[PDB]
Formats: sequence, structure tokens, C-alpha cells
Amino acid sequence: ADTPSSPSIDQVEPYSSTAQVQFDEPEATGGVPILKYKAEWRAVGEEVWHSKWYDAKEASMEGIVTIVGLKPETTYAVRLAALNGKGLGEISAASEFKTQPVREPSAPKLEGQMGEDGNSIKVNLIKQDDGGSPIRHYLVRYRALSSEWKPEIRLPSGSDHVMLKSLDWNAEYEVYVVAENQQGKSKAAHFVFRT
Amino acid sequence: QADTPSSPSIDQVEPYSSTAQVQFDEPEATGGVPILKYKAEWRAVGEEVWHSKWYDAKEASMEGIVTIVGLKPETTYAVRLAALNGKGLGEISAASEFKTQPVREPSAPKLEGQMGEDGNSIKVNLIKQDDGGSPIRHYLVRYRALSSEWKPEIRLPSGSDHVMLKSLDWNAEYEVYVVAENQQGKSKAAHFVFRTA
Repeated sequence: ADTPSSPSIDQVEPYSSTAQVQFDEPEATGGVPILKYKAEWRAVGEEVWHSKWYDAKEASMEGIVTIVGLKPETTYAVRLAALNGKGLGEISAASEFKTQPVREPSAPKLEGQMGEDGNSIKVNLIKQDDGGSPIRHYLVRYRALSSEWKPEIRLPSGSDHVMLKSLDWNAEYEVYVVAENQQGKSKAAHFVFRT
Repeated sequence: QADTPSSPSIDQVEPYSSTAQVQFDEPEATGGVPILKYKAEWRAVGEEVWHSKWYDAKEASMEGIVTIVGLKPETTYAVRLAALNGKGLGEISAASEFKTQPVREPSAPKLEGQMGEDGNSIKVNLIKQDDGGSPIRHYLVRYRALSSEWKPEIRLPSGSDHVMLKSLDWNAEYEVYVVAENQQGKSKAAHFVFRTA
């Protein structure tokens, strides 16, 4: 039983302040299952590594790990390692990538939560890459699948959620949320649920 | 003083086994009043009757695509779109040819959660997505509270269309991954996060 060999980076898909890393697991687990992945990254030139741990089962199902806290139009070096019952294995070779220039924000992530009533719902906003400049506000569109769209809801950048009230009981609804900054509007995140 | 819309234009078609994603641009001229719906029409090579389906405009606009369903695997089709507004249906787009993929693993399932009134439970309805051209035999469900270890995989019996998560931790965030599996294999995982009260 030994620590895993090094995983290898397939490709990196960077945005403005974050990057998506696709990788292949180590060819030798070492005897015991891979528990976590550790990513190290820093701007080319810097001498201090930034790091983040990622759950292995999650990385396998998602198919990637996302690095955050980067700056626009900047060249970065990233590397990975795997942790098993024995410890951290060999670090991979570093892969270099350049983040996108300042642009429209990425789609935000939506997380449902029980609202004030059964015919209600709290849609939490899991903030995503803002594109390099502060998001100015969130645009929200929603409707019951059976009827017409409700007027658009505008939320300030500070908002951590959006509340949809007075909904029909046990009916299906769909929600779209757009994050907009100075550069433009992001793609729409869509969320479907049943009250 | 308004007029029906001009014709939409199909950029490209990304097909699967029994469905296809149609990427298109909205009509250049709306005509004067907001486009309300899009009408998609498709006909398999050889067949003579055009199948059709209405799609909500706003919905389609936000995703950039309309999804045609009920197609046969390994089959060549022709598809076209038209827009409807206050004045009526506009010009039909040119027809676009595409061929569905052969039978394979299912595409990631669609997840529709129904928050539990008890504040610590949830019903995840499995909305029908492309099955790859072969019936889904089992839905595999992996879930955990972001603060904890994964719970054992829950394999649902063929036929089931939902999974119920109860007795959940309070004030906790949960991630759920659902895999559709048929004769040819497992789909990539569909997922979503939710929070207990």
C-alpha cells in the first residue's frame, strides 16, 4: 500500500477569475482508494502556491474541479496531487493557462430551499465567476409551466437569494436567473421545481 | 401596423439517439410585437408527414435551443422553425438535415425537486430525458450533506420516477447526483444542490 502516482491534466478551460480543470486519475491508486484531490496554482512568476482540496467522488461525477480567485488576462500554472489512505501522492507536472479578459459574468448557481410556505421557495444564489468586474444585479424570470411568465424581478448584487411567493400548490415551475455586470449579461441559469 | 415575424435561422443541430437540440437565431424582424412561440417541424427521410411542436419563446431564447423529441435512432431528419407573434405565424426557416445517433447510454436525467414541508426532506422527481434508445433500467442516486461523508448509493427499481430524501440534517446544504443507466451503460451524472431549513 503506497500513495498514488501523479494524476495528469488533460485540458484547462479558464474564464475571467476561475478555471475548470479536466484531469485523469493516477495510473496507480497505490492500493487504497483516492479520497481527495489537491490543486495548487499561482500566477507565473509568483513563489507562493495557492491550494484547494476537492472531494474525489465529486470530481469524478462532475468531471472537473474548479479553481477560483484568479485575475483576468493573467497566466497561471496549475498542478494536482491525489490523497489516499496512505497520504498525498506525487504531484503532476504543471500546466499553464491564461484567464480570459474582463467580460460578462458566468451563469450563477441556484440552490433551492423551502420558503415561508408550501406554495413558496427560496432560491439561494451560489455566486460564480463575475467576469472580472462587479455584478450589478440579477435578473429573474419565472412562471408555472401551465401559465404565462411573471414580470421580471431585479435583485441587487448584494442579494444572496430570491424569494418566489404566492405560488400554485403542487404545481411545476421553472426559473431563470441572469447575472449582469458592466460588460454584459451572462447565460441564464435555469432551475425547475415542484411547489 | 405590425406584421408576422421573419424566419428564424438554424445555426446547428446536436442530436442524440431519440432527441435533438436545435440551435437557432431569433428572427431578424419581430414584426412589431413580441414573438410568443416557435413552431418546430421535422420529417424523417422518406416519411411524408411532418411532426410538429410548439415551444415557448422566452424559454427558448434563454437557452438558445428547442429540443425535439420522439426521434428514432440512426435516422436522418429534416427540421425547420417558424415564429408566432400577435399577427400570426411568420416565414418558415429553411429545412436543416441531421442524423440521430445510434442507440447508446442515456443522457443525464432532468431533476425536479419538491421541497418538503417538514423542512428537512425533499422529493426529487426524475423528469424524462433522452434514454439513448433503450429503456432506463436503473437510476442511481448519490447524495451527501456538503459537511459530511457520502451516504451509500441508492439504486432505484426500474419504473420509479422519483427518490425521497428524508430525516435530513437541519440548516445544511446537500448535493445530489443522479445517473441514468440502461443496457449500454451509465449516463453522465445530473445533479443539483438544495438546503434544508
